Amino acid sequence: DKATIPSESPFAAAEVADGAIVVDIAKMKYETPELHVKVGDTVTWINREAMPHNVHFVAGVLGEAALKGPMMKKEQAYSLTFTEAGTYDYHCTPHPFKRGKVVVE
Ligand SMILES: [Zn+2]
Ligand SMILES: [Zn+2]
Repeated sequence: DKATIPSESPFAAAEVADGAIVVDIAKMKYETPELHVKVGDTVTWINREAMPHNVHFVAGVLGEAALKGPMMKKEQAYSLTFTEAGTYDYHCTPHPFKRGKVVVE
């Protein structure tokens, strides 16, 4: 598997480290729809809207099974640590037309 999960459930945005790699979730888009990180980096998504959103990697992308992230409320965060190089597309489960990617290099 190509990513590990530091926290199975969403956590408070106030707990995200200074300097962290962050993708804000907005209504109309993940604010960084194509993010490049280094192998071993942790990416943190933070929901900035009241509408719940998540991140969802379909089966085959981070491994054999899908990785459907938990639904995040406003000012909640969720992190993934990417352990192999590759390009990993994801989307928001309830709003599947909103999509992003992480390029790990
Ligand atoms: Zn790059
Ligand atoms: Zn959404």
